[PDB]
Amino acid sequence: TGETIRSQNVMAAASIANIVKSSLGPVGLDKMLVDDIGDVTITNDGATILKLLEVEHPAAKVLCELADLQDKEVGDGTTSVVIIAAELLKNADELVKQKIHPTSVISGYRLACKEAVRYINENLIVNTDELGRDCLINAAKTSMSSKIIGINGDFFANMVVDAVLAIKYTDIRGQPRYPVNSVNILKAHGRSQMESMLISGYALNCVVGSQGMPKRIVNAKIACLDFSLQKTKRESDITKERIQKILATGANVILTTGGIDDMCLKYFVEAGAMAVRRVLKRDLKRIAKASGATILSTLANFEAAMLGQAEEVVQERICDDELILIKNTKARTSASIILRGANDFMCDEMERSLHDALCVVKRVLESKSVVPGGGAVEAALSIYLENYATSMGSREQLAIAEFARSLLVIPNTLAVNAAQDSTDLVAKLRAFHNEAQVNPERKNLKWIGLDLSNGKPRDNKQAGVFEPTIVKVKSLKFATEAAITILRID
Amino acid sequence: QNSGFDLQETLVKIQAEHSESGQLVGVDLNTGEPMVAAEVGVWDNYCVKKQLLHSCTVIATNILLVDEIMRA
Amino acid sequence: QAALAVNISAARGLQDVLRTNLGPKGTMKMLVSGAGDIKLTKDGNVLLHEMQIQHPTASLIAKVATAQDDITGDGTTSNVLIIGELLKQADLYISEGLHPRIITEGFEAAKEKALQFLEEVKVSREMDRETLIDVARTSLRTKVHAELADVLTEAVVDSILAIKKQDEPIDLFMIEIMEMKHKSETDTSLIRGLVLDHGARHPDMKKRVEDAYILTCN
Amino acid sequence: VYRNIQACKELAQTTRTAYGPNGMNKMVINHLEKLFVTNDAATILRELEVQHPAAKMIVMASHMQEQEVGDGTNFVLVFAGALLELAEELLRIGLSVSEVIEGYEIACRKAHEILPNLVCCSAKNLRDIDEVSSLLRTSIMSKQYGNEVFLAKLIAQACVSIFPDSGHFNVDNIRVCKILGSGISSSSVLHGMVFKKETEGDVTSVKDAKIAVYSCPFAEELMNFSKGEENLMDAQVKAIADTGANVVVTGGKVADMALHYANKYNIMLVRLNSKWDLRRLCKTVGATALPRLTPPVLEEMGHCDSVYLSEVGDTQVVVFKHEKEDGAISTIVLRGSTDNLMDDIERAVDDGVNTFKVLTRDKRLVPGGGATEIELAKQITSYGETCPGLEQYAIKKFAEAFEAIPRALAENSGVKANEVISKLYAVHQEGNKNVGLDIEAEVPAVKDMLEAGILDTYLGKYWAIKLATNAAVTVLRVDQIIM
Amino acid sequence: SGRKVQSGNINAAKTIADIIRTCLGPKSMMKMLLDPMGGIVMTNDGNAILREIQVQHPAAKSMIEISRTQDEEVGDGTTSVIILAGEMLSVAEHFLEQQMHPTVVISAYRKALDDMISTLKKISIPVDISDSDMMLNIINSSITTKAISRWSSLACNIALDAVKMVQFEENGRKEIDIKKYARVEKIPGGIIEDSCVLRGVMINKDVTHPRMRRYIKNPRIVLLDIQQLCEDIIQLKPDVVITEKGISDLAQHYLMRANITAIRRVRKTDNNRIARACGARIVSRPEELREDDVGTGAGLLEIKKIGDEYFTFITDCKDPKACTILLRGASKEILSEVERNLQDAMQVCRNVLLDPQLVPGGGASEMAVAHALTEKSKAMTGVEQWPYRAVAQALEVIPRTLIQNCGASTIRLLTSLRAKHTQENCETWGVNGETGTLVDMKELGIWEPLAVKLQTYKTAVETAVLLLRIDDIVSGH
Ligand SMILES: Nc1ncnc2c1ncn2[C@@H]1O[C@H](COP(=O)(O)OP(=O)(O)O)[C@@H](O)[C@H]1O
Ligand SMILES: Nc1ncnc2c1ncn2[C@@H]1O[C@H](COP(=O)(O)OP(=O)(O)O)[C@@H](O)[C@H]1O
Ligand SMILES: Nc1ncnc2c1ncn2[C@@H]1O[C@H](COP(=O)(O)OP(=O)(O)O)[C@@H](O)[C@H]1O
Repeated sequence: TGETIRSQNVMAAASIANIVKSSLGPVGLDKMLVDDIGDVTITNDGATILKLLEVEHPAAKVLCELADLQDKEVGDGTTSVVIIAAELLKNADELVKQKIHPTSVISGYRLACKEAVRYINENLIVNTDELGRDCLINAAKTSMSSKIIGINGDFFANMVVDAVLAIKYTDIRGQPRYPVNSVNILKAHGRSQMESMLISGYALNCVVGSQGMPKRIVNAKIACLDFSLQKTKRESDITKERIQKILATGANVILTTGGIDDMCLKYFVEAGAMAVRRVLKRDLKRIAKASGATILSTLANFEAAMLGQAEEVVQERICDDELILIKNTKARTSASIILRGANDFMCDEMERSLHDALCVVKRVLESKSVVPGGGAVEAALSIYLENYATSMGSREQLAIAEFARSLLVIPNTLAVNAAQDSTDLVAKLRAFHNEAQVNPERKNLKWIGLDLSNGKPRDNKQAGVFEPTIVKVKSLKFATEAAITILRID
Repeated sequence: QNSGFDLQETLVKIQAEHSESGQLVGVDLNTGEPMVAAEVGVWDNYCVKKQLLHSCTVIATNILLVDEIMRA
Repeated sequence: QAALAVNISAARGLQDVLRTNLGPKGTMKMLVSGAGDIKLTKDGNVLLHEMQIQHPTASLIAKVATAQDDITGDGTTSNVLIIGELLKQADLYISEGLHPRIITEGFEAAKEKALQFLEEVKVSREMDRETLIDVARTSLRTKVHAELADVLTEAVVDSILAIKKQDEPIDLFMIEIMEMKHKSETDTSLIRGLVLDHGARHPDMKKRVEDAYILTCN
Repeated sequence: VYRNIQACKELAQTTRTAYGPNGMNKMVINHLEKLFVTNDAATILRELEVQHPAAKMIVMASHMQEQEVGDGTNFVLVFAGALLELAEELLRIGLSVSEVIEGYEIACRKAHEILPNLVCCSAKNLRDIDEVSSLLRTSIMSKQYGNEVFLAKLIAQACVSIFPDSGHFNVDNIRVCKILGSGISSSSVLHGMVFKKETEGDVTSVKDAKIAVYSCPFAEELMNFSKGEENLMDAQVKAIADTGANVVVTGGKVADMALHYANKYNIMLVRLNSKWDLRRLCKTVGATALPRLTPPVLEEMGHCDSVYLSEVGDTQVVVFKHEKEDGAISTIVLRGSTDNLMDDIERAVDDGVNTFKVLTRDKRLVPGGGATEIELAKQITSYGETCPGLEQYAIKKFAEAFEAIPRALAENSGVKANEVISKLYAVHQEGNKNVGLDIEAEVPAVKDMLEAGILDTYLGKYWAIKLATNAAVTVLRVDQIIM
Repeated sequence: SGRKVQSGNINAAKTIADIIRTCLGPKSMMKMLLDPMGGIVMTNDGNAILREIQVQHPAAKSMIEISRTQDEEVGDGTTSVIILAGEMLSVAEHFLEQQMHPTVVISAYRKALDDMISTLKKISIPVDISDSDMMLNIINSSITTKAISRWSSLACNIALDAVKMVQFEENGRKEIDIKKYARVEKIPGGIIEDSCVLRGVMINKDVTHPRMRRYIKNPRIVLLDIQQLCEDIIQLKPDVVITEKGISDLAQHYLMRANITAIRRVRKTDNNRIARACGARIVSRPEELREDDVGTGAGLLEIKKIGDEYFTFITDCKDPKACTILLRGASKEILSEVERNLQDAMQVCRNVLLDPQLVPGGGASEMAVAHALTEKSKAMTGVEQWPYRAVAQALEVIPRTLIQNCGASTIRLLTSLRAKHTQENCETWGVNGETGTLVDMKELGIWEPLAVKLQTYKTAVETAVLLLRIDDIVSGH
């Protein structure tokens, strides 16, 4: 037995979608994955799901490698591309089942993809400029939402966005760049989380190497070293010649990762240095690149100019903790965030929220061309493409029409995964975007999407729910290519 | 059992009470507790009990004396 | 709910199997092996150590019973009968609820009372030859024929009263049972010192040794 | 006992979806294999021939409920089913049937003595036809959908207000005449009893007319037989026309000779009489049947005061009015595409009539639409934890059984039951008794309907609660029987 | 798919939850295990039966692993977690069926657990530290009802020293503790009372030839893994150096020339405890040599042979964080219970340092917290309140199983307990575990550690949300 093989391929694609459908979105459910030996696997995102999924049917496999190659380009939306492709496949298979030849389907899908990708460029947003302040803060708070830490959350958002914008790079290409490992969390004791303020640079809690440091020195050349200044029994005891030579080269603040010297206090006040222990290697490289220096395997054999410099060093006790304020180096990379509370363990939620805010702000800072989130883009394309098809004229009317209808599967999945009624929310989105083009007065209504925190229609340009333009463009193009490749098989 | 309480526990309490006291303690079918059963007006008939004592014994011994059922 | 019933049935079956062994007048069973050789015995310990039991928990009962009562002398079949009867009596009350913990508490209280009763009933008549005769007869007539037991009681009691001089009970090495295959089974006595299994190729070397010195040393 | 609970639960689940104005229709195939569409719970249950004896008990309890309240049977089914299904898990916990029985009895008494504390009653009286018609919209919305209630309430109330004599009201006089034709809006009201005849030799202005109801309705030798038949027919018609008989009714056909004989004495030939008319005529004008055509005697002869044909509805129908009570009988004329939707309309009319009669027995009304149900549930479940002993679990379960009904109404409306019941229960603490569920909104929103006037009866609800509780108690007592 | 997958997961959860629901309490029933060969074992422990049983459903395997990993974390309560998770999932049955998404259920459960933590922190009666009387009361509450009834004194003294020889003032005030650095010596032989505690680690190994000095007034133990290192040790000249290489007679005299006493054939199990007791630093790289090569070790050493075997006695250590608890007796059938009891006692001391409290036992704490949630739920609104009440109601499972495996009827006893408990303001009445009768826990002298209770409740709630978060299991068979 066996008939209309394309139907079986479409059913396989639909099954692959239904495996991953409910997992889309931050509030998506988890999945249990079992192998032959019975290993455990719990995850939400579908990229690793398809990475570890055991697919058997060839047509489903094709979707698997298309999702995989989608992952290698932008690393996001693989669930969305798979769902869009499956919906397009089922709609096109239906259209074939009412005897429309698939060549017109493919032509209409290609034309609709081109029309939509051209429409994206004319309806995107570039508000992620220096003037975007409230949107950044509320986007960071939506990333930080469902947390009690939101009482002082606005101050945290302000300080974190200020730190990430100040630490911004300037690469050869010119596009803004930000090092993720440059900033890190740092616990504090005493006053609660409501008083956790900004730290202008990287600070390490260690022994006071030199308390007599000037508040703002004229020049603070950071000289990170690994060799310890300990007495033994080019020098037999590496205590004086190394530090004297590195000071004579020009370095002012000489940092030794190892332990301190017994008499180093006298040397470090007359040379503007200090021996700070427990320097993290992941942070040692960060401070070396901030100053502009590099780690030294050995001081023996550079140090006059290779070792980086800073224009001020502060040695003061803050919130019952003395910190080594090696801040404002040559390159703005040295930064840290103080976490006020009792310990690292109960502050896991706030450090995780700070990390996610950093990630989302760094994602929206680059790729200045941005689009609204929460399904606003899908509703906008669905409004555009139906009318465009109706105004197109040729035999590919139904192809583009079903393309427009299939672009509204993502909002349905988002609404389901948010426990809200899918049909009501998608209908509200589509109706809100109806007047976004029908009535030119409601021109600002184009940025209307789902509020996943509650499941209500709301503007997301103000709310800051943002995605890169390139990610969505390549997602749509990959989905259309996969749909064409599958539909051209019989 | 019908009142819902524990079967053996109620009888244990009743027998413990009746052992020390010559009063014919009874069962109260709302709390599973021993009760004097005289002032509560739970009296049952007498001739019924007297006839029952004979009527149970006769059928008991008759059934217990049977042997080798036959297919007549 | 039903596991208890299964255990009850297995214990009752084991009890019923071991019913017709208790007492000197009780009949004796015989054991057959796959090889063909057979053993004829009545003691409960060997019966439980040699029987091929079907039910699993019955095998549990047999194994644990033998393991515990190896310490004392005997009473194995009596123990099995008593545990089977205990289980049956407890079942007659369990069948109408009666959560097993209450039955356990009753069992423990009865054990305490019985221990005190046995403590106050035990009779401490001073030891002599006659009481040892009686104990030997009672412990021997429950494992072998009547007159064979009567013959063997004198030998065993004389050996034991000989041993008793140390004022401390010791066993194993000090009493040795030799085995041989003479037709006249009526011959059964005790020999002091040691009896060696066999000798060597010596034509009338010493025979009546009388006084001797022992060095051996292999 | 669990099999009986399962049977009652399935029976309740079958008719649960029909609760309220948003009831699903049912495909009803009768014994004689006829198509039938309806949503009324009583109609399907009276057609449902269930087999489990517990189902028999619950259905006959519902029948007794309909006997003296006229409606709410769907409510008692849903309520008793909820009570039994909760009693199922209460028994599964390990409780006894007896103690849950006393708990349910205590809860029922508590509900009965707290019910009269929701006073949203009739305004002034059964009069003010428009006002009471607005009051009578409850059962109309219940059975028929809310689309046609505006006219159905007026048609149903204008007819029952015709004869408000001495405060005594009766149902049997209220009848509905089947008239197919144009749309529903063309339906109207009339006074008396309406049925159609065949011949046109009709006289309108008639004095006291004696109704003649028939128990049994309608070559030389050839000429001799024809003449004999003529003589026999003439003798029969003159026997009919004896004692000055002026009106005659019959379920048979007409004939040219028969109509000639009828017009010989100037008597109308009422023919094609409905099969239901033979004894309703006897009970409405004091008539009686005739074994044949020769023995109409004055002693066994009917008596009607007005016998005239009415052309209302563009159909020829004779209506009897100005009877002995001069207003007792009052029919309702209908108009619709077919009898299928006519049945639901007339059943809604009957429900309105019964609710009005309950109002005659009780001018006291209570809020409806899930208001009183959740109010009683709140009161009972608040009283529950204040009562020590084992009856407390039965009390909370009785409260949950009350909770069940608004959930059923919500899921019939198509909205999420859990969300709306949570919102309604939460608001009822401060948004007091008059709050309740809203039908129109797709979002699960609540709405106060003291202003809406949708208020169900008091005595009917009291009897429904009592009888459903008694039914659940009785079915809980039986243990088993071999089957 | 759909609801069916979650239903299967939670049914497999409930089955293994109620397979051993009777196995806790002082009157636990004994379960029956048979392998398919006739072998028979009689078991009374939940961990053992859950280990030996074989099940295939992934949810059951996950929860069994959760229980197993929670066993080492806290010890006691390893079955109450499973019972609580199973009952919570069994009550979530009724909300999964009425078509509400698992997300609101997870939110309600998390809110309930947040209330759980605060309510537990409220009603817990305070308890002091190291005071003998209520410490022994705790010992009777938890350690007893086992095979150490007639030997509780040895366990008491071992626990009392143990809670004081593993103190870690690393980042706070002694709040850090470990259960693996205690130099326990379980050597059979002699009466069980021969056990004793000795300050400092001791090693089962020593020099093969004792023609040499081992004990010095200032033992500077140095860890180490060719004589070049031997005469490079002279950088500071530590008296004793611990290594893992064999020493010859000429090599031994080379050590004497180097003023060191090396050791051979010593495992890491001894080396790490030596390092903890002495607080030294290991270094062997020639470039890594500095002033920090040698850290001062213990404060004394002794040469002694106990039980006809050569030992090394590191007594009076600089840091009393790795000391010796010697243990001699007939065999090990009593001392595994001693080990678990001392682990429990160290956890009790650690939490009393953290939160010096003891929640009432015998379901009194369960009743208190259930009453707190069922009264708090009345005020807060939302459809999420149904799971909020359901978790509190299902938390009553501990008293019901306690009464169940006692003979008494659970329903009447539970109703009497709850109805009494509501009117009572701050009584925390519980149920006697041996007779199944209501009794105030302060009178009965039964109490539970706060940390283990918090861990049990949090782990149960987390397992519930984990098993209700799963939306599908299909990745193959
Ligand atoms: N807070 C939010 N509200 C609404 N939509 C969101 C939110 N966060 C992310 N999304 C949507 O989720 C989509 C990406 O989800 P997904 O495909 O699961 O990620 P990945 O591809 O990394 O697995 C984006 O297109 C974005 O629109
Ligand atoms: N407009 C309305 N809005 C909400 N509820 C209504 C409305 N109309 C009627 N109801 C409810 O419907 C219930 C009765 O409906 P139903 O069970 O179908 O018939 P019956 O009257 O025989 O019980 C009443 O309890 C009433 O509260
Ligand atoms: N003698 C007792 N009386 C009352 N309650 C007890 C008694 N012994 C233990 N419990 C209760 O039983 C619960 C479970 O403890 P236990 O069964 O000993 O270990 P586990 O929790 O590992 O099964 C404890 O919370 C305790 O309150």
